[PDB]
This record gives sequence, structure tokens and C-alpha cells, in this order.
Amino acid sequence: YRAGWIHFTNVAPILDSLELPPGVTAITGVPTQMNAALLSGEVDIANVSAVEFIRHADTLAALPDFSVAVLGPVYSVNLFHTCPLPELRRVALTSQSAMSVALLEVLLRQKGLSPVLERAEGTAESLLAAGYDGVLRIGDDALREWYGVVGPLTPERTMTSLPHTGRGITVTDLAQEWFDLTGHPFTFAVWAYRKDNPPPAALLQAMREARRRGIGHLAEVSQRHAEKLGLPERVVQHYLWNFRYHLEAPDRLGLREFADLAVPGHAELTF
Amino acid sequence: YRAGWIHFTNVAPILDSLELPPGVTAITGVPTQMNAALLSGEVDIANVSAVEFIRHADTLAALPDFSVAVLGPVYSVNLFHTCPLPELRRVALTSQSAMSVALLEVLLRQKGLSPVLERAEGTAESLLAAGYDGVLRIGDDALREWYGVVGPLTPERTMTSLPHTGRGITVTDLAQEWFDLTGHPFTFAVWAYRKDNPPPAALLQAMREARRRGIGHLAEVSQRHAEKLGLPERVVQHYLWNFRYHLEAPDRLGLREFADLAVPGHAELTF
Ligand SMILES: O=C(O)c1cccc(O)c1
Ligand SMILES: O=C(O)c1cccc(O)c1
Repeated sequence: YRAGWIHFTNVAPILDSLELPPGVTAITGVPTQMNAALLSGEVDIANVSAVEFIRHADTLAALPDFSVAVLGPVYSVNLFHTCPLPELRRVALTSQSAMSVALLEVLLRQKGLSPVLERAEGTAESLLAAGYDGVLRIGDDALREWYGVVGPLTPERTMTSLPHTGRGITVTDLAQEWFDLTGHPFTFAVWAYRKDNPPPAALLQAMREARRRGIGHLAEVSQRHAEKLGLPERVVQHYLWNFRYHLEAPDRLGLREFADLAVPGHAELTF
Repeated sequence: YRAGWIHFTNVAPILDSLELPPGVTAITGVPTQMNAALLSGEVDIANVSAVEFIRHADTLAALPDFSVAVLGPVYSVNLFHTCPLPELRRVALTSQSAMSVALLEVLLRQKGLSPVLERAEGTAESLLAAGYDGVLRIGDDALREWYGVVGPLTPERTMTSLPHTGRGITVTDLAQEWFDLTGHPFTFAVWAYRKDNPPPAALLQAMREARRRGIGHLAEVSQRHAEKLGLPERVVQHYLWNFRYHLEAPDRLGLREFADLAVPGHAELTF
């Protein structure tokens, strides 16, 4: 049984101490490749974007109790802009940000907005000075670049009290926008496998034990990844504490609302 | 400046490592004693139930960045029953809790139910085996008796996957019922102070540092309280992980909705 992992910081509580059982191997790679690897059969299980799970819910099931979800701001799914949203004419989409385009478009439609979207490469600040009013960033780079815009953090100030603007750049958090729109959590990723190929029970148990270790030792998890990202430990710690990892009823509700808005007529979501 | 704390398990990550700055003292006691001390001015800040804050929002404000809230099940606010809710003619109450009764009454009115609430003595299981078919339990007892009913954990089963029924007893979670009703978090407690008399910055800073230590070391916090409660470390750990401690916009929305239903005409909630 083969597993494809994506090594975003927000799954470190699950993956940093994971010990594969006998008879399971794992590869790592970009979200692009894991999606491809799961459909073709290169891997049997992978943590894939929500929209990828939804669009292939005919073929794929998800683990019942694993998610990357959040209620409120997520800090790593970010629209950086220099003008108000109704004025946006051109939004750049960076490398991995194509899985959150569907959420961006849902939010833009509800406001009646339709800027042109273009694939680009670079950081938010450099793309904002290379012909774009808006830049969509996800993952570790989004978190670091959010902090670059609105930080630094001082001892008296706290991560949640930081402004959303800095140096003429506003950082719009799409998970907060989703909360403003629906009142509900947003589910960004699940653990998906072909319906006729369930994962071995030893894999699920090792995954649950690693998540329990990571949740139990969040300062240790956070310190390792803050060093790699160049951020304060407390930034990463609050970042990880915000996530919802157990795909519970509120997470499934937001997943289903997203599915209906972004992939109407999707096959039924099964776990 | 005087603090009055109630050391419920769910505030352990905030209060267990708290180091009071110079010129701040703390006492402890039961909620009703602490509420009165706050309102009469013999303490200056206290963690009080949501109802207590809502009913005295004329003269109290709440810290903007501290809460006890949850989205979905809370596990320590439980209605145990052997028959469907519409067939309950009575519901036993063991403790005094204005908070959980006001929540229970909100849920029951929304469904057009009206069982009689009666004070009684015992555990959920002795009262059900006696003259009742419905029992409300809160706190440590509610958490321990939920586990007695639906447990125990195994290497394969986790807390999230446990059934909500056991031995013919259904455990209805009032926070999950609140989510089913509203889609939103429920805020059980805030840190309240008289509007004249906001806390000194050093206390807030100390509380923020204590919370970061507790959140960053959940296994350590959980093992202490798990041993005191006779529960697996894994139960307390997930229990504590499940809370929302920062009084963010979804938490305030849940709080205001509860304010509107349970305390009609309440003064405006201020932070
Ligand atoms: O945020 C994640 O962990 C994640 C994982 C897979 C796909 C994706 O869009 C996001
Ligand atoms: O759940 C709590 O921490 C709490 C704190 C104060 C009053 C109350 O009813 C509940």
C-alpha cells in the first residue's frame, strides 16, 4: 500500500512523527503530483485538496476522521491586494494556488466580481510590482508573506491583534471570507483513496497515534517548522492550533456547502 | 488588582502555569461566590459563565481575547436519556448550573418540548436506573459518565469515533445540539471585569504566556487532570484540544445568538 503525502506545515502534527507500519511505503511531492498519483494508481492514499476530492467523489472515498479544516482565518490562504476588491482587474495565481482558485471564485461570484486570473510565479510583493493588483498565495509561502506584510510581532502584541494591512498591501484571508459568507468552517484537504482500495487498519492506527503525539506536543512541532520558515515559534504554534483535524460534522457541513457552490451536481461525498 | 478563578478542567491550559505579576492577587471558589464577588467589587476579574456575563453586560465587559468555547460536541455538557426526547416528561438536574439549564431550555423550547426539570441526587446511571429517563450532567462528572457509557477507547477506536449510545443510554451533547440548531460555536465562559476597572497589561501578558505554555504542552496538561479524573490521557487531551480559547468572531456570534434567545433584552455585549 502506497501513500502520497504533501508536506505543508499544517499537517506536521500528523506527519512529523508518523511511523509507517510493515507493508506501507510513502512518497512526498507537490499537491499537483499527489492528485495525479492517486488517480493513476501510483499511490493508493493521499491527502488531496477538497475540490479534488469533490470532483472525483464518484471514484474516491475519504477517511472519516481526518481533515485539514479551519473556522475563521487560516493565515495561509491569502489574497494580497493593493486596491479594494471591486477595483481588482488582474489576480496572479502562484504555483500551488490552483486548488484554492475554486474558493476564490466562489467568494468573488457572491460579490459579483470577476477579475482576470493569470498563472504567475513569484512572491506576492514582487508580483504586485510586476503588473497585478492581486496575488493569491497558499501554504508556507502565504504564511511567511502574510507575516512579512503585517508583522513583525512585538511582545506586547499578539498574533490575532496584528493588522491586516501593511505597506499599502491588504491581506484578505479566504477562510475568514468563507466564514463571513457562510458562518461555517472550511475544509481544505482530506485523505482520499479509491473506493475499491481501502487503507490497511495498521496505517490508520499509526496515523491516529502520530496525530495524538503532535497535538500533545505542539510547541515542539511548532519550533521545528518556525525555524524552517523564519517565523516566531508562537506564530506557527497559533497557526497549528487553529486547524481542525478530525473531519467532524461542522467540517463536513462546510465541505458540502463548498461542494454545492463550486462543483454543483457533484457525486455524493462518502467516507 | 484581585482575580477570582474557577478551576474547571477546560481552563487548565490557561490557568495551570499562570504566574501572577506583582500587585495582582488571586482567590478561588464556586461560580456563584465568584460572580457576586466580581459584581460587588471584592474581586476585579473572573472567568464567569456566558449567562452571567450576558445578564450583567450593563456593568461588565469581557476580555477581547479569552474564552471557553467549542464547535460541535463538548463532551462535558450531557443529557443522558433512555427514551427519545419528545417522550421525556421529566429531566433530572444534579448540580446548580444556570449556564447549562439556560442552554437546555433554549434547545427544548426550539423543539416545542417541555419536560419538568427536577433537582435530584446521584449519577446519570443511578438516576436512570431509578425514576428518571433523562438526566443533565455538566463538568468532570459529565465527562466521566459519558466515557462510562460509550467507552472504552481501544487502539483502533478513537474519541471522535465512539458511539453516542451505550447500554441503551443515549448521550446527547448540548454543544452539538447547539451546532445542529445554529451552525455556530457555543461560548461557555468569558473573562469579565467591571467596565470602570480594566485589568493591568501585565496580567493580560501573563495570561497570554500561560495559555501559550498550556496549548504548547497539551499532553502534559492532560495527564495531570486525566489522573485526577480517572480517565485516559487521550480523553482529556482531545477534550482540551477541542476548545476555542480566543473569543474570535465565530465565538462572539455564537455568544450573541445565545444572548438573544436566553436573555432577551440583554444589554449590549462589549469587549
Ligand atoms: O493545506 C493542506 O494541508 C493541503 C493538503 C493537500 C491539498 C491542499 O490544497 C491543501
Ligand atoms: O467552562 C468553564 O470554564 C466555566 C467557567 C465559569 C463559569 C462556567 O459556567 C463555566
